Amino acid sequence: ALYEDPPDQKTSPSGKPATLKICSWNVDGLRAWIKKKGLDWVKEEAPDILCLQETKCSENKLPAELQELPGLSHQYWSAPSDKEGYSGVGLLSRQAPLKVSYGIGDEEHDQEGRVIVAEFDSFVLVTAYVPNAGRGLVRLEYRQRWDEAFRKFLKGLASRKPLVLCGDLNVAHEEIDLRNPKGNKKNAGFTPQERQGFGELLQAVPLADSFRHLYPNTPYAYTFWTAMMNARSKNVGWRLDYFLLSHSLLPALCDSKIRSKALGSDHCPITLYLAL
DNA sequence: GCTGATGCGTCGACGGATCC
DNA sequence: GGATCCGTCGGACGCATCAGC
Repeated sequence: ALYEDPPDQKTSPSGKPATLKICSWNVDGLRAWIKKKGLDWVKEEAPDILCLQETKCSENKLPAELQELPGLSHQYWSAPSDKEGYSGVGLLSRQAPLKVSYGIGDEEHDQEGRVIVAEFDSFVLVTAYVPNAGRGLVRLEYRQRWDEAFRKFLKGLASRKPLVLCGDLNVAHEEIDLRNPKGNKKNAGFTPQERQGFGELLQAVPLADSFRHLYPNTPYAYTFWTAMMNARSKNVGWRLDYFLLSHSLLPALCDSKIRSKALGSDHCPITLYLAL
């Protein structure tokens, strides 16, 4: 029922040590999260790259603390065009990315502030906040439109350069990736359609599920728990937040964590260790 | 202009039907 | 009544907007 994450494995299968520490994290409000001491946690995790989801902040109103980070000088933000207070991703890197695109190059799917590409010397990092399917599955057909457009996008981008996809992808792939699989076959985030899109993306590109690639049988491994019904303490959660790697990066994979003791948000941080 | 009130977006506990 | 399968619904958040001062 409860979960304890394994010790950090900082050496690749080949014995090579880790060189990249990417940490992604849905903050459920960037200003509330900072008020909840989120960055004191981040400073201790000391990532090379910090990716953020559901910032719900405009580049104007960013808190000041976001400056007091001397290890992640290069910070790239992203918000919905229409209206304040929704969605919105961030990406903070220690070193300057060669390039920084935004969105998946598709007018329909870029208005909401969900995707940030970031090209590096040996790979490209995409951090995402995939559109939720919504209560009542009222936004479910949008999400399918998006799934295929995002699959097609990333497939292309992994042609050109090894791909690291991370962030809240808002589906739980298998029954194992959530606490209550049956009572949610029709909930946003575990529909047949959401689950098959992900499965399709996993192999069409192709991408590997960093965590389940090293811990393919370990359940109760959760990145999100709801805040209505005591779920986090009881460990009733979903695995909504991923690291998907091109198979080329698989020999470089040291470990993939789920830092479940870190509060600040209804999600918890997930860290990737890649030896590049 | 300030301040709370109400809203929008983001599911597991409970109870009722059913076959045994 | 007890096991399973399914349907509804109160309820927590962080944000914005808006009515009432």
